[PDB]
Formats: sequence, structure tokens, C-alpha cells
Amino acid sequence: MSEDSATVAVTDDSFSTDVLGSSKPVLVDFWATWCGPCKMVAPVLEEIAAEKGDQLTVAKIDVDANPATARDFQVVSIPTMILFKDGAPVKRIVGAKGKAALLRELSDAL
Repeated sequence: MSEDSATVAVTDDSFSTDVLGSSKPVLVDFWATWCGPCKMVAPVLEEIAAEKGDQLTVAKIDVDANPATARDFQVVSIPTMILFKDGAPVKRIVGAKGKAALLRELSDAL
């Protein structure tokens, strides 16, 4: 038994430099450290991260660093997922739902 290791979180300041800097396809998911529905989408991100983890790298952001986003509309949980290909936007989904939803990301992106 063993799991994958193609998941690494990036920094807000060193986000573009990494994503845009990496010609390869990179996926990022926005969420709040104090997010409510953590379990509902707990395993999802896991299976989804390993699903297309080999094809591309999956990472997550920390609302704590960028509160201006959530604070904008007084949001406590921002369960969103955005895909980045060639240092540019390719996909963008919002809504902490079943893995079936996020899965579409790989279906459309790949």
C-alpha cells in the first residue's frame, strides 16, 4: 500500500512565479483555512489530486494570506478550484460538491 506524492502547496507571493514560471500544466484550488465543509470535500481533493496528479500538479491556496478575497463578500468558506495551463487560465469551477464535479476538470482539461 502506498500513496502519491505529486501535491505541493505554493505561496501567494510566489504563485505566479511558480505557476506561470512552470510551462507544464498546474492546478490550484482556493479554500479557507477555517472552511466549514472540510469533510464533504476532504477525500475529494485527495482522490482528485492523485487522479490527475501524474498529468499535472495539484496545489491549494491559503485564504489566510489573501483575506481580501473572502472578506470582499464576507465569505468564510471559498471552496473553488481553478486550472492553469501554460501559465494561463484554462478552467475555473466553484462549488464544494462531490468528486464527480471536480472530476470534470480533468475530463475537460484533458
